[PDB]
Amino acid sequence: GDVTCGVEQIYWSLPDMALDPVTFKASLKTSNYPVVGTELLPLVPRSF
Amino acid sequence: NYAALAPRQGTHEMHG
Amino acid sequence: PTHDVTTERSQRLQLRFVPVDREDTQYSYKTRFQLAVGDNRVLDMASTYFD
Repeated sequence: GDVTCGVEQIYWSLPDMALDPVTFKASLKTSNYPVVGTELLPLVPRSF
Repeated sequence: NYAALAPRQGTHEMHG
Repeated sequence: PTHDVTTERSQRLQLRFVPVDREDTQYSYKTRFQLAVGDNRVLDMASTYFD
């Protein structure tokens, strides 16, 4: 049982300085920007 | 010669 | 002049480009479209008003 409903990841995105990585395009959606990096969502289920 | 294109008779705008 | 002034090779004077895609939030209206400048024709963007 992972109470976090499944650990996810956050797509760090930054349109200006970082060049668009391979096979990404800048779309209209304010969320669908090119992804510069990714990391785990800080939802660590600690067991007691 | 570019006279063929010319019809045969026979930008300092910046202020506030 | 009657030489090298008109294409006479079947190109349009007015071109209407439908947006490639469109999104509309409750604050702004955003449209994206690709306009292709022929193979030899050239335009100045004094034209291309948004309708």
